[PDB]
Amino acid sequence: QVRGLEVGMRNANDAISIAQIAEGAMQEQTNMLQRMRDLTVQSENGANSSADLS
Amino acid sequence: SNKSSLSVGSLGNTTSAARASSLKKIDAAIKTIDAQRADLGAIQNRLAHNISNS
Repeated sequence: QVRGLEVGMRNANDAISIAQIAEGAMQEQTNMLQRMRDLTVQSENGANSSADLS
Repeated sequence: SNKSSLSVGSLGNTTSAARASSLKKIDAAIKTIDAQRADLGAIQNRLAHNISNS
């Protein structure tokens, strides 16, 4: 039991590592989506022309 | 981007039609430089996000 609990805590820390990497990756994706939202709101401007839209 | 690819290397001003033609080609050159600068700016923004994620 003692030895198994030691190895199990090692596995639990491995799981925390995986979750932490993935969760940190999703933050930059959120950031870029916010930027695209601003660009889309800026497209709704009756003074833009086709070059500005491009 | 140089005076040969921008078509501004042989402009005249001695006749009415020559002035009209020169005006159109200068405006077109300004447009193409704007497009190139737009793409380089997009690349720089992308590289900033990528370095942050790394």
